[PDB]
Amino acid sequence: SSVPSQKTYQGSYGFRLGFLHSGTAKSVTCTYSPALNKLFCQLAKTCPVQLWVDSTPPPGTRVRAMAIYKQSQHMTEVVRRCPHHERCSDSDGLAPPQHLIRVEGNLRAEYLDDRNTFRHSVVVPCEPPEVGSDCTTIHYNYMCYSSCMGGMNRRPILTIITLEDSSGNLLGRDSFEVRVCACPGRDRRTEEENLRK
Ligand SMILES: *c1nc(N)c(C#N)nc1C#N
Ligand SMILES: *c1nc(N)c(C#N)nc1C#N
Ligand SMILES: [Zn+2]
Repeated sequence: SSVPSQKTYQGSYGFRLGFLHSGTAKSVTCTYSPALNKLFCQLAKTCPVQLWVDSTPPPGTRVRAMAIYKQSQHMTEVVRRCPHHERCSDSDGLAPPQHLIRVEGNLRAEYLDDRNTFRHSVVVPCEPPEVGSDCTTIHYNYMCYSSCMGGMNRRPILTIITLEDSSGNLLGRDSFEVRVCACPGRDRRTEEENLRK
């Protein structure tokens, strides 16, 4: 299965991701670590990702999200939900049950099973910032734990976000590592202290 590029590429529109500050409390459902470039989140909980461009992209620009495995041994294997989570009765009517990454609160979200690579992705219309903001925000959900055997199985994943034209040509790309886990605040503090070692 063809390996998608993970190379950062701001492109003509200066495309880049951002995250707002969230903290490492016990109650946190979703927290981003700059030092790790890693997002820590709970299963099926809102993950706000901020989109930035230097200049407005043409109408019909889209934003696609795709997971891949981080380690090179596994980057050819397709990231999918585990055999147990794909049988849950949890489809919002848009997301197919095998897809790890969902978009929350956007009826124009489209889900793709690539016919040649078999990789999953979810894609939405790029939209201008809502009233009184300077970022466009997309809300993602991750539908499998990182520990789920027969799925990610403790293998780290990257989420790749690509800005695309209406034909799906690349306009820009950014990415971040993801851990879906029960206590994200605790796990973020854990991994951050290790990197200081
Ligand atoms: C998914 N969906 C349901 N309803 C249950 C239960 N009980 N477990 C999973 C999983 N994994
Ligand atoms: C996507 N689409 C539009 N129209 C705008 C604006 N303004 N920003 C993005 C992004 N990111
Ligand atoms: Zn699972």
